[PDB]
Amino acid sequence: MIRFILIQNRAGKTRLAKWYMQFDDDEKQKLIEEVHAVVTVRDAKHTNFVEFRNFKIIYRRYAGLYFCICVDVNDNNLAYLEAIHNFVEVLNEYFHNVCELDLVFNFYKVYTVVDEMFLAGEIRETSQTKVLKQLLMLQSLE
Amino acid sequence: SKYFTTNKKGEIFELKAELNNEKKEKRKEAVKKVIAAMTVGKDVSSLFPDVVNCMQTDNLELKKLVYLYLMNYAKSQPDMAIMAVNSFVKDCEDPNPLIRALAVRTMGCIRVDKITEYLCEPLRKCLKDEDPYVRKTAAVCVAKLHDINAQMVEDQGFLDSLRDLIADSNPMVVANAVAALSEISESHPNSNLLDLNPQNINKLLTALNECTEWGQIFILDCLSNYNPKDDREAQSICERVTPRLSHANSAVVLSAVKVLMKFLELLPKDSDYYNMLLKKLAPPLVTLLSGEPEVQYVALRNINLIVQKRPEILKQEIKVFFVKYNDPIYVKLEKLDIMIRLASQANIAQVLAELKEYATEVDVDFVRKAVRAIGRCAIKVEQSAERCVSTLLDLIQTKVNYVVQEAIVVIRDIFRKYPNKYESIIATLCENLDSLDEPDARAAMIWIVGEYAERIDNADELLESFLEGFHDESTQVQLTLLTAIVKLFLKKPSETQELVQQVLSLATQDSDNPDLRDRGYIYWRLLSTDPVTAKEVVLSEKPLISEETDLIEPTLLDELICHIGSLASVYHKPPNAFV
Amino acid sequence: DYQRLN
Amino acid sequence: GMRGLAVFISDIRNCKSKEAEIKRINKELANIRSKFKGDKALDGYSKKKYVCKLLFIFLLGHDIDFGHMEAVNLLSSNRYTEKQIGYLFISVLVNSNSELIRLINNAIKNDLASRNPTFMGLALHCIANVGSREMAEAFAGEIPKILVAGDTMDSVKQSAALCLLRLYRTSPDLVPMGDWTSRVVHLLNDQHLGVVTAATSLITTLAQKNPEEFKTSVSLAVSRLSRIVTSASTDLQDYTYYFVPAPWLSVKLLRLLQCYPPPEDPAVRGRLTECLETILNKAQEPPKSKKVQHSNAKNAVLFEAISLIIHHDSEPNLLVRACNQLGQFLQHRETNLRYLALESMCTLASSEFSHEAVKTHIETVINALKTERDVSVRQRAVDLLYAMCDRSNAQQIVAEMLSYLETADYSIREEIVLKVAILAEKYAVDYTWYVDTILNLIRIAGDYVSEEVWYRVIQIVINRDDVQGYAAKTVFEALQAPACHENLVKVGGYILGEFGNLIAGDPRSSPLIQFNLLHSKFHLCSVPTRALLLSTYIKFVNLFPEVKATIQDVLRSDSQLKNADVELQQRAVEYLRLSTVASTDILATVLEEMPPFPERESSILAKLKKKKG
Amino acid sequence: MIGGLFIYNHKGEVLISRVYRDDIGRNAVDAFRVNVIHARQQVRSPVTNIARTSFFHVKRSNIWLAAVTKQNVNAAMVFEFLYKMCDVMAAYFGKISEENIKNNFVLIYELLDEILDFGYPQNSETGALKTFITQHQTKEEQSQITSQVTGQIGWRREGIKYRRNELFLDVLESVNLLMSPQGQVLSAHVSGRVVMKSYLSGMPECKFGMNDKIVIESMEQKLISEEDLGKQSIAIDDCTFHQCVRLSKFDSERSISFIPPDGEFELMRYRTTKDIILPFRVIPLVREVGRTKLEVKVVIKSNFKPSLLAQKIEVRIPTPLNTSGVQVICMKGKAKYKASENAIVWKIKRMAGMKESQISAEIELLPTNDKKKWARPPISMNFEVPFAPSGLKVRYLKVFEPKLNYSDHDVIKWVRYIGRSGIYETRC
Repeated sequence: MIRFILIQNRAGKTRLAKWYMQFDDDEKQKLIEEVHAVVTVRDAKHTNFVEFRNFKIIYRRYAGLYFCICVDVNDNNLAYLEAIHNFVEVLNEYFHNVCELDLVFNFYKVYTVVDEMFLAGEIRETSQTKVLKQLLMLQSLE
Repeated sequence: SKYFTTNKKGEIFELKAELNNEKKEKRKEAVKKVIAAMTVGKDVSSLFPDVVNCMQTDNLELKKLVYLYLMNYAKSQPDMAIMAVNSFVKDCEDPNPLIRALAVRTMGCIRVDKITEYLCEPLRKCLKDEDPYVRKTAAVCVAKLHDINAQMVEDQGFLDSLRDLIADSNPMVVANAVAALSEISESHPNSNLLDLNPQNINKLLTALNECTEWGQIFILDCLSNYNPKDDREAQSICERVTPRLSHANSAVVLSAVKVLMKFLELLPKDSDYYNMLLKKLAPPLVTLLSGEPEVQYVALRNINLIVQKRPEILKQEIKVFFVKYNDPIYVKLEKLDIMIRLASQANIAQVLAELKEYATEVDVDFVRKAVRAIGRCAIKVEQSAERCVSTLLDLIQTKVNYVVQEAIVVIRDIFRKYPNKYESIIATLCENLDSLDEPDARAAMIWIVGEYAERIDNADELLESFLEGFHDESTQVQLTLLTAIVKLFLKKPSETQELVQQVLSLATQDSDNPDLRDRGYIYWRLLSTDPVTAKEVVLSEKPLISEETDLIEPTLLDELICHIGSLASVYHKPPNAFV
Repeated sequence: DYQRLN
Repeated sequence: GMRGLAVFISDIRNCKSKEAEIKRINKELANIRSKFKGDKALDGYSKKKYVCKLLFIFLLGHDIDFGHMEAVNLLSSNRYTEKQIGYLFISVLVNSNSELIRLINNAIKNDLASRNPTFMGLALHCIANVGSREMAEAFAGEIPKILVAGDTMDSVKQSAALCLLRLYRTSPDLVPMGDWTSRVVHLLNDQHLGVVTAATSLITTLAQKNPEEFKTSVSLAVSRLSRIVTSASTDLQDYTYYFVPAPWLSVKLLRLLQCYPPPEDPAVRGRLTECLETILNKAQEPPKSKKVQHSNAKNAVLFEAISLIIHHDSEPNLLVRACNQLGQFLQHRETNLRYLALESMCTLASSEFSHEAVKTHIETVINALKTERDVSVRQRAVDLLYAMCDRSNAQQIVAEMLSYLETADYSIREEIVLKVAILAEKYAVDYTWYVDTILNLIRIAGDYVSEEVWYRVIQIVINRDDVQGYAAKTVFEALQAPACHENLVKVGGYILGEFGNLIAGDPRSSPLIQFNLLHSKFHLCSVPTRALLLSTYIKFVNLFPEVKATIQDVLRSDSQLKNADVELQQRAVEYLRLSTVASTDILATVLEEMPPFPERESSILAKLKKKKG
Repeated sequence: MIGGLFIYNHKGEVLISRVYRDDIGRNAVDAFRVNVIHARQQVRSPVTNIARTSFFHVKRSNIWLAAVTKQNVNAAMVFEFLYKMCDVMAAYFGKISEENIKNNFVLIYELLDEILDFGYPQNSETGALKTFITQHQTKEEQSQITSQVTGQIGWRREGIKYRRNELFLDVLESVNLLMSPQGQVLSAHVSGRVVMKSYLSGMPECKFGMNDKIVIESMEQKLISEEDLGKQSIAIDDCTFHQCVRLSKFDSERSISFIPPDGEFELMRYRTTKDIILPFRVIPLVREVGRTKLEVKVVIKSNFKPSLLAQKIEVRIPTPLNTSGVQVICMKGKAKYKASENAIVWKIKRMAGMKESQISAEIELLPTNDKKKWARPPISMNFEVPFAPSGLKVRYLKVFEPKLNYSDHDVIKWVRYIGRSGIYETRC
């Protein structure tokens, strides 16, 4: 399963965080700051999978942006790297050309869309369509 | 004010792109960006060829920054590290001596197995020069070389060249020469150190004056090695050196002490330069707990050793080593121990005061160290002991587990100095024992219940409790519990079948531990002969202890003396548990 | 403040 | 849309030091406390806008202490965006309150008991998103009855499945096992691939704890898969990621068969083979898109397939080919793919069908480990040799790990030392190489050794004989070495202790010399070690009349007798006493040879398994 | 010697890093980041070993400064070096901070490389370095800098000329005192330093001396002058010096004679205990009312001459490990308290020569254990006073320059006497 989802920026600002069981506070802050310590230091010829202790995080870049998923060990690395990207694509759809200020200024959409394609620590919807359908056909009215 | 930093996208490639520019400005700014990212951690070998192609210049900021990148990656690609040869060998030939020197020092930093040979001649004609900046660099380079690929015969031309360098027109020269010629006298063709005598030593001392901070420290940390023929040498050397109410502070001062502390062999009470020397050596050694914190902690480690080796120096400076509440912990613990070194016939009253005050503190390590200390005071002189023991009992009864435990440990070492005395306590101790979950606590407590079992009709229940999970208990626990039980048995055989039984069994039949199994066995091959020789062997009366409270091994010590300035002292271990 | 030396 | 949030954030971004941020912030916080407290508290943009601003401040890195009931407001509602906003703030934050909690649940069921998409939806997303016990206490016979013989919106069906997976995720006791199993594994087959997805996941856990229960899932997941993998080059276009068909569904079904050992009914097992075969062969094929993602989706499937193959062990051919492919992958331009093959083929090596199959690649791996130079990677490589080792290998694999240890961290150092020790113990043909290799770890590492390693090499030298006069020799030359580790002194100590007689003939090794040597070693040595050198000193007495003078001379001077520590006292005394008193014929009888150790249990492997994870 | 040398920001990133030796790794810099900068186990020491590598470090700002070796270097030395370094970086731009460091890469390096080679520290000063380190010439300047750096007066001399020709000596003296429950000086000492700020010309030979035992009997002589037999003339427990004083010549003649650095350099450290002047007496007592009141009392007294000015008064008094309801009173200055950090701090502006001031406190009591008590930490003081707490005063400063014409009589010479805190205890 998914333990969690992060979207961090270059700076360290947690432009998204998102959790999937019991967790703490000072804990979550640590998780984050050290996730960052890992990810920001990497590069091209480094794997988008990093093993840490008794979990592993699958992690991808975009501009100055780090979309991270931390997950179990028995889990499907590639699969998850691609989940990340497919989702990033749906947002590229939604904001019809997405950059981070989009997720800042519209963080709640973001939350509700992640919710739309991740639940209980699992994959909800893979379809670029069915997501963008329900997303927009119920975006329609306030 | 012009930094660069940042990371991402693929700007290492973009970095290559602008690293190849027409206007030298986008290139300079490039090399800088590169070093910045090299310093943060990025992999930038991917750029090597281009950056060294930049080193092909005459502007010093850039030359320098390239040179940096050059050390650092030059090792891992000998292949394109070919690049520099012509540039450096031409630079080793410059107008500007600073440029020659930057060349020579950058050069010998690149360890590629044929750069050795390409520099060999620049360096040979560099250890000669109408410039001491050069020659400074040249000696340092010879050491730098001897670290890689270097035994070399020409390289022996360099050895000689380096030794002849010592006796120079210049200080800096000789600082780096002495320094080098010493770092080198590691590689052991047994003939290490190489030389030093009359001329060498006299020249070296006049240097000791006319040199620099560090240069000096190099002359002391060198000198801590000369073996003076008689005592003429001993004296005029100790004196020639003496002046070290000095400056590099710590360093010169400590080395001063290292060298100085060494030439104490000349029969304990001579025309007592010896004792003027014993006076002389305490003032500075005290000033030292008045540097920044750091150089205190180093100074204290060093003292603690000195006090141990020669205790008649800070004999009644005991006052000095009293603990302030705003000394940083490490200085605290050092101090405390150095107090208990000196505690004697006089100081005890206020000492026990101070200690009684420390226990009350919150830093757990401190608290303990001091409760220990009290106990250790008991062992140092007796009267003390009665009052100490009492305070300690009180202390146990303060119900705080770890203080309980440290208490127990000490109290054992006490019974071991005062057998036939504090027997009365044991039942007490035993009540609050079932909460000793530390190794030394169990060790001491079990050795106790072992020892004084005749007293303790209870002991069957206590030891046979301990045998539940006999494994997953410290070897020191086990080992100690074992001798403890054969002890019990020997004295109380009428109740101890199943006990030497199952201890002997456990010890002998399953222990992966060789020393344990092996001792399981050695105590089976006695209780299978004679009490006659069993009693005679185990329960034999065992000599006392005396003035000793956690001393360091005597010889070990003799050699940590030889290692005063050096981490050895700090760590209190020969240089061999760090290669 | 200070006071003259000499 | 709505104005404020944009204004606010614009401004909050357009700031000075994080403190001016804090000023503006606390201005809005006090302004919201006071926009809250009293008056005609408005509807849309007002409640939405400000609740949204509290969420944003919270999620800026600040805290919210106040008016969250004055936010629980929005839940049961006319508008979506107020519902969504309310649910959002409540899922993102839950404080020290219970009244709140029961009002939130009230809103939950009073919103849930509807007949349309986003209500059912938003609430399910909440329950599944956070929720305390009362969610699983009050809604645990709820979701099963949601999906029994009863049909809802696919989006809802989905959120329902995943919700129930949440409610089994934290409250097993509070999960009933009713007659709904059949429509769970009927609506697996079901049309919508999202439904199939979630279901596949849930069913994966449920059957992870209850195999017998979903024994139907099998066949259906099978046909569903083979269907997915060979359909047509344009099939269910909605559910193809960069040209690959439904890869996370495949991957989730692959994962779903891995809880079941080799499929029974053999037409099923047939299709499964035939298919896995297919998958394998499609990896054979060529890139259908230059774009890295396509490649990846495909490989995800391939990798999970390989895995189902390994978990099975019923296919020899399949295994061999998984090896072959994984083989091709180890030198890939891509790093994820090397690293993933390495991992995978390590997992693989435990099947004996593929063991020579694997061995072939030794060259490659020894090269990765020697070269790669990232490290996650080499760690995978070294795990893979250790993995692939038998007798032949063993000789080389060991030589290699030994240099490899001439360079690594701390953690790794120890674990490598542990493996080199288990390989050389398990595989040594000649046992002089075994002593040599252990003596080697001590040299290259020492500080990292562990202890079951020196206990074991000790153990072994005693138990083998033929090994001994050699061991003794070695250990003696090796002790007289210059810089000199301590476990060498533990080991040489013991060994030369209880076998020094074998070597004792040679003028270079008389016993005097053995002692003096061990003795320069003594004076810098942890207690336990010195306990060792003492007891050797007594073996050395009884095995060596010759010397006894010097030995007693030593274990008699104050230093060891008036010693500060119990063991070295007890000992120094006891051994004094058995030279002193002791018939001879007793001393002897005591210090006998020392029986062979039984064939133990292997502490070492034990340690390594404890280090695992 | 010195192998690694690495500087970090507080969050854990490198800022600058420079390796003089093959021994060291990427490993090193990490490990330190990993192990000192990050171990949940704060309490340490300042040297470490990780895995046959030793790591020293200082903290400045919140900015860590590490040096690394894999030999048995001289402890002390490498430390003194990190010190000398921080002084060189201030020397170049004062504030040692993340932004201040980052925005200076190229320098720091040119330095690092200069200051210290192959781990062997070189010429470390700042009056050498300022002369050949940018932030342009020939053989002249060239061999000038060369022979100056290599020579015996590196440390800050070349060929110097000033528009206004002056020197200031500052006597800065810390009073370190630990004083038992009810007044008795258990640790009674003063640690002093002579900070000399000198703007001079050329190669000016200084001699120097203080109070040290004699008996008595221009066109700007003082008006009054003593005569009356100035006894108690005080001699110095121990003095250590600066790099410039001819310690051979001193050991011999007991003169303090040198050629000085330009600017604000520290000339000697020294300590005294004998015929010591008393400082600032602290009287601390705690009492009880009912089963629910613990009441705390601090009285402050001062020991001056009649006429004088006690400055920047700060008093630290502890609350019990926890505090119920604090109640604080003052009779001069103003009162400060801080909670969760748990302590009480009194701040006083001005205190006259030989005063007496009261400070009060109250703390409520409700059940915290089952019958367990507290143990009171020492009460601690911070201050500035214009006496010279030892009773030192500068007797003389000879200033002979052979090159230029001028000598002693031409020099504006100012002296200050400042008496700072340091270490200052009790409540028992």
